[PDB]
Amino acid sequence: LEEAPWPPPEGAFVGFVLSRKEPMWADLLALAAARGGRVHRAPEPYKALRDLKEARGLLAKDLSVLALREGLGLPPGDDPMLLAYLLDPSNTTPEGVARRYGGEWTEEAGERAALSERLFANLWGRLEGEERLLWLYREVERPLSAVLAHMEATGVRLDVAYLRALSLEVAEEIARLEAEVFRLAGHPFNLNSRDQLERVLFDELGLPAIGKTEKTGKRSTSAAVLEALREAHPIVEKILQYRELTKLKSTYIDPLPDLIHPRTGRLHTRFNQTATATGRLSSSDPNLQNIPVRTPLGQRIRRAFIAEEGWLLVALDYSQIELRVLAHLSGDENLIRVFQEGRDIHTETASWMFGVPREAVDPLMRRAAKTINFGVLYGMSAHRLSQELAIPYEEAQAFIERYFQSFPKVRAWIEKTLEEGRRRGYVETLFGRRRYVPDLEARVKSVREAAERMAFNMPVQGTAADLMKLAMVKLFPRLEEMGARMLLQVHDELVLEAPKERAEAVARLAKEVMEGVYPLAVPLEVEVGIGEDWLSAKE
DNA sequence: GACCACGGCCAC
DNA sequence: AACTGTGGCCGTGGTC
Ligand SMILES: Nc1ncnc2c1c(C#CCNC(=O)COCCO)cn2[C@H]1C[C@H](O)[C@@H](COP(=O)(O)OP(=O)(O)OP(=O)(O)O)O1
Ligand SMILES: [Mg+2]
Ligand SMILES: [Mg+2]
Ligand SMILES: [Mn+2]
Repeated sequence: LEEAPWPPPEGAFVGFVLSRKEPMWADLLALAAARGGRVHRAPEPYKALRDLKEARGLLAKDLSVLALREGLGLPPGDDPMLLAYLLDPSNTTPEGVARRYGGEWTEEAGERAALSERLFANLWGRLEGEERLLWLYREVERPLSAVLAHMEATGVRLDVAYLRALSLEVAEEIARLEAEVFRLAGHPFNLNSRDQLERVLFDELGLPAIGKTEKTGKRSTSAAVLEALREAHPIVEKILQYRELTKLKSTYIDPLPDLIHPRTGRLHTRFNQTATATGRLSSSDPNLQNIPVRTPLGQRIRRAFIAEEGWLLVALDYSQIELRVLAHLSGDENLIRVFQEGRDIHTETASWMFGVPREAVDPLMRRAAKTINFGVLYGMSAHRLSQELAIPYEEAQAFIERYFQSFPKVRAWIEKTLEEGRRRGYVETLFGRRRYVPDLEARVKSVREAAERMAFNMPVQGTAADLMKLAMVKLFPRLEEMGARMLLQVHDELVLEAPKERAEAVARLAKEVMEGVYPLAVPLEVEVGIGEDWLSAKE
């Protein structure tokens, strides 16, 4: 292109180079812009940001986050990645997109600006006529990128000293467990090495091997295997407690305090918008979509996520979301009725599983029902179900027969979805988000049946993900007008931060927005809670 | 140091 | 184990 001087005319496509992938931690090494056959390279990239009215180009949200970090309101606009991601959600990285639609992703801001321009022209062209995908782009993904940029730049407060103290406590408990494991093994070894543990359990000790690993065919030491060996030897019980504690310590307790941002004093994740095959978001660096909650220790970790002084956290979580979506997508009269009568299937399966009435179901029991209810729905085998619930085989088969007869039109929808996917090569959500599944006609059974379970899962999970994204787009402006903040999204959950005096009003309004985002044949119920910490806010 | 595959495991 | 699905991060063991 013809190199022209900075600044660029309005509407130009930006290219930028970061010192590291995390925009909140990155140094802006270079900045450029392309438009009208010209390329504009900025002398000083930081001051050159102030000249742009919009981040338009590849990975636009990342540059918008860095601008917010510097106190600049530079919103993200068009991004070829979002167009490619809607065309085919396997388009997840700029390296692939560039190769597939006419360019090369280099490490130079100018070339990245020119690439953004060329890729947008070609991808925008491939989308004309795909009115449903364009609707998703204009009404969901492009507006959503702006919401996510603000979430990423805002961050969440964390009780550092609390986790620091917790680490020392867990460390002492880990030493007690590993000391008994070594004694029981007769000698010490690296208990973190599953290869070394394999020998101790199955070679030195006489324990039987329950299963093999996928890629290398070693004797597995997974929780499901150790759980099956729980009575075969006392050492097994302690290895499971050792695994729980080292998992939480090495993944959450120790790394998270070291990630507080020096300017903000808060913890900043990244919400990746083109990372999943179903339309869900993902979270990384750090992932805040898998903070513990199951075990008592996991709850102590979740308590570390707190509200700023004078504020409160507001947590909103859709009820039985993918089951409600299934009712709407399938049209099953019976399942619709279940939610019109305010029934809760997780609680019901839980009572069934545990031989305990609804009133006596605790939060932990209900969680176990989710694996069952969603396991069965998405193709779980009778054999495994029997093994998970520790009950005979015929009983497990009976649960699955009862499950689907209760809602006959589900299997009809599954079959229509698969037949539709074989003819067109893709399945779609309620809004037209597509996932290509070419293995539906594979002539290897395992490969084909795997494709089938991914295929008919995507419309359900992806529709729920669509609803949440749309709700986030509608809610964000209402929160700014109330002086509240959107902090985290966990698939079907939102965590907000609100001034104490407006916390209750924010909770009400956020609940209404999420429930009336897009009415279905069943009502969307949202559970909401308020508290000083994340755990308190979901009760 | 930077990768990588793998087994394993946290969440939805 | 996996013959529910969607993710990302850990330590180990290995290569460069
Ligand atoms: N196992 C799954 N397989 C496939 N899909 C799944 C799950 C799963 C789970 C789980 C917990 N168990 C484990 O992680 C394993 O450990 C077992 C050891 O015992 C969630 N989803 C999907 C569908 C769901 O509607 C959506 C949001 O989730 P989530 O707000 O919590 O539920 P929900 O909205 O329905 O229900 P509530 O809000 O509580 O009303 O995510
Ligand atoms: Mg949830
Ligand atoms: Mg892996
Ligand atoms: Mn939910």
